[PDB]
Amino acid sequence: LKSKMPSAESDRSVQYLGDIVVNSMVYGAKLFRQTNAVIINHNAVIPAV
Amino acid sequence: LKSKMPSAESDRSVQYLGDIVVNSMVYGAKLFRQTNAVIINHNAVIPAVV
Repeated sequence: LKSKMPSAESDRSVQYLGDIVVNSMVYGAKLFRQTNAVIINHNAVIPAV
Repeated sequence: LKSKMPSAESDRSVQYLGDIVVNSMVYGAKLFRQTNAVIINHNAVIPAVV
């Protein structure tokens, strides 16, 4: 769920004499359908061809 | 003494990603003439009428 695309806001810090830039995003991830995904657990052994 | 009526100033804080608004007022109060005021101390009863 996308509430805010990654965007840049810049401001001036006179007391530090610089530009402060903040890139922000607002989102939420969840499982939509509990039937469309399967996960398989295996090992990292590479068999010999 | 009415030095400054309430006025509001706004600013943007990028560290906290927000808007800061401050409303301020400047004044002073004193008793001018020590003879022009009287205070009456009564109670909060509604008198029995009729």
